[PDB]
Amino acid sequence: NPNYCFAGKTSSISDLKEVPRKNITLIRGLGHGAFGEVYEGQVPLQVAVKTLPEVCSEQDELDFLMEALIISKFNHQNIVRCIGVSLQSLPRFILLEFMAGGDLKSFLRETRPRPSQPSSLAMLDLLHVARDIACGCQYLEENHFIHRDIAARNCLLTCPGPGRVAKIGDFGMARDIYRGGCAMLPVKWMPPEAFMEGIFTSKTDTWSFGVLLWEIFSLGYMPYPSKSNQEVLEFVTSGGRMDPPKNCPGPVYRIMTQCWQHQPEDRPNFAIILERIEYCTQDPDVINTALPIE
Ligand SMILES: C[C@@H](Oc1cc(-c2cnn(C3CCNCC3)c2)cnc1N)c1c(Cl)ccc(F)c1Cl
Repeated sequence: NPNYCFAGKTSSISDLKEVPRKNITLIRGLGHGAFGEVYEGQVPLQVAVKTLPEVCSEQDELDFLMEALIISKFNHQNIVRCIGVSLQSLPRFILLEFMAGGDLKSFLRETRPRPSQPSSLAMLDLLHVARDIACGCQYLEENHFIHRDIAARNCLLTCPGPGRVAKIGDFGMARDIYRGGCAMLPVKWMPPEAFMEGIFTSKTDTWSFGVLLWEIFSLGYMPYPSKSNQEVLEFVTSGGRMDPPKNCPGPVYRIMTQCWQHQPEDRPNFAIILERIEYCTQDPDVINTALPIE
């Protein structure tokens, strides 16, 4: 059985909190991802249940185990908690903190201000989401963990409404690399040295965070509109960068462009990103900027 090391500690399958299967009830499907389903469940403690298909390979089993180990070892408010696992019954379960707001990409697209919902979201709401995820990324950075796939689709919200907290929720790329296909690489979130040399550092996540920022302030658009993966690879390698999202304040766009510096040594670490986001939240001209109404 595989081991996992995070910070200054090694953990094993035996360290996962096994929840008796009898104590777990499935309530509803949540839109089941790639390999395996996700359910809202109860243990009463409300959870999201990630399932492993009973029809899977040996490597699928180990991948599922590793994902459980990875998430169970984090301790930060902006990373989704693992309640426990049910690995001794089939299908195997990982039990996560239930984030009623769903994933960030879907939330942004569904919560875009509209003539019907005129003030569904404001600039400060967006800055608070960015700050939350940046605080999660800083925790990973200071613990030497490279996420490799920072993107809106991999972030979750505790709730739809005003008190929402954003958290990093998926660690599948990090799990794969820990031990594939070109077409499955998130190239639109990757810096030049990552997709060219396969070099990953904390500054990898900085670049990806810049792309997340664009997703957030565009309110859920796909990065590099109209461009394919190869077109983006060539665009970005040649120095090309995205334009500001519609109505994006200059101070916010400036953070994106600093995250997208060609040389990793020229990009900010997450402490600096957090400082700059906090300064944007203080600037009335930023937070008084109206978001576009679809
Ligand atoms: C594995 C799965 O986990 C969760 C999904 C959800 C979720 C998905 N959809 N919804 C809807 C529930 C009804 N209201 C709208 C959101 C909630 C909540 N908490 C989770 N821990 C998940 C998904 Cl499905 C997508 C992105 C992620 F980063 C993660 Cl980590």
